[PDB]
Amino acid sequence: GHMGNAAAAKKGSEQESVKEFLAKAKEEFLKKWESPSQNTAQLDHFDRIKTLGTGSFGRVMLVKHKETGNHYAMKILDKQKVVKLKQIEHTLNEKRILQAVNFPFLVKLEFSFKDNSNLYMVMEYVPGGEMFSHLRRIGRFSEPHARFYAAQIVLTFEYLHSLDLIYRDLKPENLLIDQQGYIQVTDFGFAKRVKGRTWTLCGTPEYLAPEIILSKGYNKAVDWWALGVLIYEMAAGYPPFFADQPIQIYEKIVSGKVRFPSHFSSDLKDLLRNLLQVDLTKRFGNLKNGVNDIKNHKWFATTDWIAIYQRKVEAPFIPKFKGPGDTSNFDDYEEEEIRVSINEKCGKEFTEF
Amino acid sequence: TTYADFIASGRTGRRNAI
Repeated sequence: GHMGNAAAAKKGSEQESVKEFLAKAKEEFLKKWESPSQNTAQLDHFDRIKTLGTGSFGRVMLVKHKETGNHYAMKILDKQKVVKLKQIEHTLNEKRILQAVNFPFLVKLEFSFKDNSNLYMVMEYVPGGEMFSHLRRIGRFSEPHARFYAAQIVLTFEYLHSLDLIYRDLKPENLLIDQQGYIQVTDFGFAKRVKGRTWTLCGTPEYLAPEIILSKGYNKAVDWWALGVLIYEMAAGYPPFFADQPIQIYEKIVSGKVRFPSHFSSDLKDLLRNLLQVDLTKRFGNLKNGVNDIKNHKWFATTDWIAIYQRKVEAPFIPKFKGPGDTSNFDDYEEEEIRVSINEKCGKEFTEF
Repeated sequence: TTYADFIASGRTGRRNAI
C-alpha cells in the first residue's frame, strides 16, 4: 500500500489524538457558551488612536488601555444602525461565539461593554494587516508560502466544525497576519451553529459554493469549497471564478469547469479539483474520511500539523513592525467622533450583550 | 492573459459580502 507499517501506525495514532483533543475542546466551549460574560470594561479606560477599518454600521479603532498601556482593536457598533440594517441576531451571535471559542488562530476578545449609543468589542490588536494587502502587493504566494497559510485554515475549520460552527465568509480580506507571521480570524458575523443543514443566502460572490447559489439546503462542506477558492487565489494571485458582474461569476461557479495557471504543480491541481467539486458526494471534507482526506493529500505531505498548531514553524514572511501601536500595515481612514447620547437607544434589543 | 482578464473585471479591490 502507500504506507508501510511504521508510518501507518503513526498516522493512525495521530488521528486518534486529534479526536481526543476535539472532545475536550467541545466540552470547554459548551460551558462558556451557556454562561457568557458581560460588561468587563468601560469607554474611558482607553485612549483612541486611529481608525483601522469601517463597515456600514460601525468601525474598528486602535486604542491604548490607560492602566496597562496595552494596545487593542476596539470594534464600535452603532445600535441604531445595527437595527436599521437588520443585523441584531448577527451582532449578538458574533460576540457569543468570540467569548466562547479558544484556538491559536482565532482572535481573542479581551473586553466587551455597551452604553447609550454603541456596542463595544475589544480584541487583541493584530498589527500585520490583512492577507489581502500583502497578496495584492506581492502578486502571488509561492506554493510553500500558500501551504503554510492553508494548513492553519484546515486546522481552524477542523476545530470550528467539531463545535458545529460553519464559518461562511472565508477570504483574504478576513485573514489578518500577526507579529510572528501566523493567521488570525477576526469576524464571525455570518457564522452559525449548524449540526444538520441551513438555508441562508450569505457570503461573498467569488467564494460562494454552488449549492448556496442554487438555493439548496447546505452544510459545513461550503467551508471546504471556500478553502479551495482561497488556496487557488493565494497561489495564482486571482480567484478561480471572476467576471464584471456577480451573476456571471455564479454561472462559472456552477459550471463544474475550472482552469489553472501553467505554474501550478500537479499535486496542487489535484487537491483543488477535489475541493472545488460541484458534486457533494465527491467533495473532499464531505466524505466518510472527513478532514483526513485533506490532511493526508500529497500536497500537504511536508506539513507537520502539530508543529503548525504549536506555532513552531518559521513563517515565510514577517510583516514590518516598528513597535507597539504601529499601524503602517492598515489603510488610512478619515476620523469621525464617537458621540454618546444622553438617552439610551435600543436597550431592549441588545439586553443580552 | 488570464491576469489581464482579472484586471478587466474591475473586482481587484476589497470585496463586500452580499
